[PDB]
Amino acid sequence: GEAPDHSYESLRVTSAQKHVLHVQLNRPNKRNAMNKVFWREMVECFNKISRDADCRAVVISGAGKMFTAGIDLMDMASDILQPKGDDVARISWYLRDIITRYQETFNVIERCPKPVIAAVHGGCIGGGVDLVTACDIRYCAQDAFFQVKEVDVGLAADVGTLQRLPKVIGNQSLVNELAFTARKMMADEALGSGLVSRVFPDKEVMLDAALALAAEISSKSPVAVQSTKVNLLYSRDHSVAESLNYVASWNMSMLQTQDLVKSVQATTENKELKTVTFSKL
Amino acid sequence: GEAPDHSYESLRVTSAQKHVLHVQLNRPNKRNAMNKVFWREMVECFNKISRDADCRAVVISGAGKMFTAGIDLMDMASDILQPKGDDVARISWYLRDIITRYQETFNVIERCPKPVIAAVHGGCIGGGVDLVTACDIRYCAQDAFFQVKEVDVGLAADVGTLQRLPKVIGNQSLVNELAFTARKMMADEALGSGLVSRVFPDKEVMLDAALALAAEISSKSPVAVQSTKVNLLYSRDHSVAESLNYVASWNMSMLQTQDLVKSVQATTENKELKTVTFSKL
Amino acid sequence: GEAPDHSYESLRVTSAQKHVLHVQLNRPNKRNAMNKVFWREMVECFNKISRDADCRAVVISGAGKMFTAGIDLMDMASDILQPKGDDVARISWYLRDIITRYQETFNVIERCPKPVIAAVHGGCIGGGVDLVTACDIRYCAQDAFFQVKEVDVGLAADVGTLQRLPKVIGNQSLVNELAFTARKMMADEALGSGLVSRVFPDKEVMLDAALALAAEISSKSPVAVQSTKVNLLYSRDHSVAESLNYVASWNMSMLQTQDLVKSVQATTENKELKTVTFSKL
Amino acid sequence: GEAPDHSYESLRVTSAQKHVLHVQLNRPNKRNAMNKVFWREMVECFNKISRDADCRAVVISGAGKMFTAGIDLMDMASDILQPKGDDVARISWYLRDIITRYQETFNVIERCPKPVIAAVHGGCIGGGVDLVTACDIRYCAQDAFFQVKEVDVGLAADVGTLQRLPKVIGNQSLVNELAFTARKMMADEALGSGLVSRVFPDKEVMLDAALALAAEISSKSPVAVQSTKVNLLYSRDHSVAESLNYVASWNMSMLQTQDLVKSVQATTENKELKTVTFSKL
Amino acid sequence: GEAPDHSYESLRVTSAQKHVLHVQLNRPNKRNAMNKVFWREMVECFNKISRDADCRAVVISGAGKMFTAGIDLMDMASDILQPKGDDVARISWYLRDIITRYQETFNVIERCPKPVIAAVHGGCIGGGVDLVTACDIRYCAQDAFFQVKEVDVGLAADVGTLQRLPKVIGNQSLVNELAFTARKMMADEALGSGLVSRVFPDKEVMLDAALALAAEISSKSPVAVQSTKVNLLYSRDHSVAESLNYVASWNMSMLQTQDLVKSVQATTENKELKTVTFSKL
Amino acid sequence: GEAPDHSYESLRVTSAQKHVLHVQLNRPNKRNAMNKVFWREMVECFNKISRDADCRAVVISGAGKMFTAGIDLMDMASDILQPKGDDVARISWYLRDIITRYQETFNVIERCPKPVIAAVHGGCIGGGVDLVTACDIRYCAQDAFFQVKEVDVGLAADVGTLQRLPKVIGNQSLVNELAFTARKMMADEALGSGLVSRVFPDKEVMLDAALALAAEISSKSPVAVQSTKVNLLYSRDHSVAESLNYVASWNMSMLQTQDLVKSVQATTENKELKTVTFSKL
Repeated sequence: GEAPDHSYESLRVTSAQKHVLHVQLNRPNKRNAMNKVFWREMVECFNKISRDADCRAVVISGAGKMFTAGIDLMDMASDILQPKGDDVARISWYLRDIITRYQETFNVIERCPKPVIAAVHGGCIGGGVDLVTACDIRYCAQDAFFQVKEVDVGLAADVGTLQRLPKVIGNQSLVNELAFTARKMMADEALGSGLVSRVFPDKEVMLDAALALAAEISSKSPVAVQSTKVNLLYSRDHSVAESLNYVASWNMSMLQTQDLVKSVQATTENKELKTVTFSKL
Repeated sequence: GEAPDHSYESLRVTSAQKHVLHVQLNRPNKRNAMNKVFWREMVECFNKISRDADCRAVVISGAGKMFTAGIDLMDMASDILQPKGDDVARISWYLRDIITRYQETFNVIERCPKPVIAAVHGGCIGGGVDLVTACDIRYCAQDAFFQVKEVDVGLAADVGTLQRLPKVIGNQSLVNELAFTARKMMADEALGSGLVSRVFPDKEVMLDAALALAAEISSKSPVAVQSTKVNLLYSRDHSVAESLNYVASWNMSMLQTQDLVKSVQATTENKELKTVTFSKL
Repeated sequence: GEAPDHSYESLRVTSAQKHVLHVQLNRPNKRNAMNKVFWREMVECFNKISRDADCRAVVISGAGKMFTAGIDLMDMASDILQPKGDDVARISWYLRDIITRYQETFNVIERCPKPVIAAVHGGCIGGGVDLVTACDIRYCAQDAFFQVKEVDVGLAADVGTLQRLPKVIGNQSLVNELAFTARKMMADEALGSGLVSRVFPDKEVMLDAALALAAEISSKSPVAVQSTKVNLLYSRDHSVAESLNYVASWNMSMLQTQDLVKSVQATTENKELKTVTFSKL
Repeated sequence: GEAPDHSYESLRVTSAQKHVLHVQLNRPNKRNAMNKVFWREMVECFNKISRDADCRAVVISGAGKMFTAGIDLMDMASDILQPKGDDVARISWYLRDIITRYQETFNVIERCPKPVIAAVHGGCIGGGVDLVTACDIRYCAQDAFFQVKEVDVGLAADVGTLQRLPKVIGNQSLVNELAFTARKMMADEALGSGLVSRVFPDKEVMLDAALALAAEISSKSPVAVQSTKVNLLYSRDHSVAESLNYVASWNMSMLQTQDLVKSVQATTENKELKTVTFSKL
Repeated sequence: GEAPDHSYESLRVTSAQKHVLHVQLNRPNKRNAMNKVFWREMVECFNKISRDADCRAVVISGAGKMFTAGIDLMDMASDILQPKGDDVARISWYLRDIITRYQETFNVIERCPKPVIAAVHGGCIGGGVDLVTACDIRYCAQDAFFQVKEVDVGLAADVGTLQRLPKVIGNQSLVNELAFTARKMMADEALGSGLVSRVFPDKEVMLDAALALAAEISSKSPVAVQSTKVNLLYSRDHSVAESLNYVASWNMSMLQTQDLVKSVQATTENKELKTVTFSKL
Repeated sequence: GEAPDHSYESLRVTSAQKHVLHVQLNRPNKRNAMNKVFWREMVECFNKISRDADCRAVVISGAGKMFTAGIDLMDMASDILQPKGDDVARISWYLRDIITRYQETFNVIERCPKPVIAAVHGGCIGGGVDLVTACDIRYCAQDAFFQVKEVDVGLAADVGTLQRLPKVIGNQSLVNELAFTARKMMADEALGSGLVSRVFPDKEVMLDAALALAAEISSKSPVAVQSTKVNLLYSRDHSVAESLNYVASWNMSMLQTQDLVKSVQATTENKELKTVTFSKL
């Protein structure tokens, strides 16, 4: 059961439960290696998701043994090792265009108003860290591990690892230790450092709980949920004083909604918020 | 024993020990619900505290079973559900004024140079999170729990939760999980995430230790303590390079104090810093 | 075995293993007290380290019983208690110059492209916190403890503690508790708060593992390692959107390196990255 | 004819024409010297103006020969030359409070959503520059001149001159020349540098044209006019990319207004915008 | 003679001289009114221009009597007056999407590395100001005038006028006067305020000189010209210290170009820079 | 008559009048070409000037026919055309170090608390623009002209032209026109654009008036003058709200000066400020 608007050869988007989309990497044979097709499809996929009014939560998982094997070196070797340009200056313009495009692949996850939940089972190596670091909520199984493979490949992480990983956990000493040595951080250590919110025995239990969390989010008011993410992202990049100003300007319109009337009515009564239906956003 | 300058019908400010003010929410019957009277009194109270030279530490606790029950829906329903304005644009201006005024209620806690210690016993629901997130140091009892009820009510947190909660803990995955689902985070989970500094068996033990901590702060130099908070708050909203510049400009005057002479003299000797008296600030 | 270019009376820089420099505080009799000589030598030392192409990692440890005893009050009393200037305005200019120079002592550690690893054994009091908070990776022994002694001395931390300590750990409640009360935070509590990455039984085991970590960093590509720190530091002071732009402009030149060809060649094969040699940076 | 809500002994607020308030400094004998009474009344006056729905434009002029004679040295000598505080640190806190309060006197002019028009006749010395630099539109007569007298008094401008004057004109070379030498800049030179928008033969012609400009502003949509100032002020303090984001969030509510329907209807027809009436804001 | 890749029904892009593109609004009958087709075509057109290696300069002019008549009210009335959404919150999301898309129309002009020259003849009303304010260099004829019609329509400028107009001229008093009153600013006044660089007797002379300026830009090194615009735009939105850091990171790659060798060789000799050919960028 | 502490082979610093230093480029034969010796001497010179208590104003002029001929291509060709490094990544690090050092040459002019006055006679080509754009006040003769030669050389201005020139004049259209075409802007056009403050018939009259302006600045309070520049520079890089906070923290110490007592005493009386002597700063 597809979207069915979402048809991709490297992703499988299946609508699960209600108002919940399950975006699943669909390259088990290559361990979900991020080839050239993957980068463009993610931008196309999460642009449709943002325009989708029915969708209220997004769950990102992986097929096969592991979540992802990182960047596909074979395809991306040609772009870096054989660039286009007569001299260095022309090559730098060519490379900066490629880097910017690949950064857009993970920006759309952050710019998507719907919450994104990452279900990581098995290894999450290299560029896969950027995939989960852009997600709002991160879950992992017992066998999962996170590795910043970029230094081993020979380049600094330029797709989002060095820009979001220090901003999603507080143990900055660990962040430097991981980035500089490219060592594997197991699930138990990940939970202690706050990279993930919960740890589950295996993929099946993790996936069920991740979808259950998405269903709970979809039950809430879509306006309140979407506005919460926008202000949470804005507050990260700005000071407290500016963020307080921005949320005042943002909420002066979002407060005039029928969701507020119904949610308060349900809250004052004993009815659960799952019963009350909200309009499409 | 009041201030006695602090006389309010929703707050009870009692001077405890020396140079320590115990601001206590005083609506046990309504579970310290934040009605219209509460918002204006907090601004009035913490403005006097800042002007108070004798006060050096502030402890915020609650009366009754729980710390607070969040925003009072009955009083605040009229402002949101029945706004003033001919059309949407006029309503937006009216709502933005209300939001800005309510944000000022918690800003004065942060702008107060004296350190603020939060003693949370029982539930801390909804807007009460903003009350403690603006405090410098957060304590809790074993039965305490923190809940961001705003999404359940039907609106994004626009009084300070989404602006300070991600900036007081590093586990950003938990922050998104709490905000989006509005679930209750118990005391044990709160300590692990760093929202609180200590957990105590009950309110009585927590309150005694909170006042003991405030007494220790009051023993230190008021200039050094007040300057520390100003630079700590400034460093949060600015880069390292700018903050280092600001503290150099800030300390070039605060270093010329008699406290430095006496504190060093006490430190060089065996006398405790509690013995040496400092001038009013 | 000195650098031998690094000859100082308060520091001992010994080249250990390969591409690893072991900068060691060398005043055991005074417990590594930071006198006037220490401040200027650190600036001189880490300026040479940055220009040193062979060096790829830096380890900061201490001699004697403890890592450091903080600022030397006897020498620094004259500067603060007996300043130069006819009136307050002239004194403020004189004091601001002193504060700015002492801040430069710890800035060069952060500005040094080579990673810096701190090995803390015994006490780390007062200004020593700024020494380790500027380091990328912090290790400690079982007996180590970190104390912000500045408030006890009678002044706010103006050399980097209040500016970097909140930005290296997420438990902001603890940061305020430490700064305001100047209490000692033992090694076990430090590990829980994320100030340190690992805790070792004693100095000997901690030092061996710290040098082992530095050797692992030196094995990686110097271009990738140095670029990683620059982007990690930049991402801390800037938003995600700006940092993504900066790394794109930074990596468009650093991608055109022979390290990328060799590291990928080793990664595609079974050869360890320690075998492949990289050019001096 | 007063407001009549605006009753002050140093200001005279007269309602002129319709939706236009004429705030007039009213100390001709002392040449509109800014005594202690003036500073507090301005904050009170422009807080009421912001809450005033009928007012749509504000014109600031002066009585007597000149617009203003700057700060009243006699009253303000006691605050600076005889401060309160045992030592320098206590005095610095006392002085910073005074400086911050006096800055609030001119901030409320900028924070007032209604446009403010400055009509300057005669001298505008010292702190009077901050009064006009906070205004949106500045007019002057032929005999008017602007002088930054702060350096002659012996202090740097700390009430807004050094913070807004470089941001209202582009000739930064002139700004440094004026600030450093405290020379008088006549009206003709002021027009060339862009400090004022127009120059008029005398006060009577300038005042009539200033009120005519305010009447034209009041004819426009109050929502559009008020929103324009908010975005213009925000765009000054922020980058283009952030400002474009903010105006999108601001206008998503202000676009849903009856003013847009009527203004477009008038624009499509031949009716002047002065005929169509708009609701109070 | 088209691009010929640029085929649009509202724009006419003709390749003039060498490495110069002449983008021309092509709706003379409707006075170049910006209908729905115009907004999407501009994004498509300037995306191709950026990817175009041969193009080195861009000239924007208009067909018919006037440069542009602003926004087409008839087409854009449906979007604003008849939005999509059950209540205000849904409408606000719908409107914010529309505003953001229309802002992207003018962002691509700024994000285009090639310099953009605006040739304005006849009126430039309303949204046309955003078109020229995003251009690097602005020219105008004797009969040209610039008007911010947004307030007359009934909304604040949300497409770029209020965000770039204060940042392209220094006379902030005039900017407020223009925005608040929506008056027409003739060419002579525009030159005095610095909105335009030159004024020409008519469109024919202005167009010839604008293309001559573009030819001179195309003669220079494309790497140096493109890099200059990137740093000029970055310096506008950032402080001096950050911009100096960014240009150092930007130029460390762009300095390694064959253009530097040839341009210096030509400069050392008497050969004009027009003779030396540079590689495509 | 030298400093005599300032002894350089590319600069001639002569003490003129009282508290005024006349820094003069001293390479007339090479038209004040900026060779490798020049860059390091400027950093050394303006570091001593900042530490110099007697100096209160600085005047920068040039010897020979013209102010300066820009960067010396012969010496700087080796650094750019023949860099050090095995591959591009090593070269980029080498080039970035060179660019950063050369930027420091002009930063010290801005960081010097004493005001700097530029006296430009004859041509001011290329890097000489950065020399004068870092100065507070710019004067020029009738024959002077300013040219941004960097694009003609083949590189973007990376020493300060693109970072400070847009921030010292408001005519941004002219800035893009100058940078992109590298044309010469004569003195009359420079005055109209606000790059210079005054235009004089020749060097002799310009130099006398520049020294007369410096003498007038030296007559004022050194604390007030130095503080004015610090806040003027800070206000440029920061918003109004932050700058108002910074000046409040800066002036809370600088207000407690004997200069304020004497300057007010002179101002209240008829004595000129030139008579009253102020202490060294």
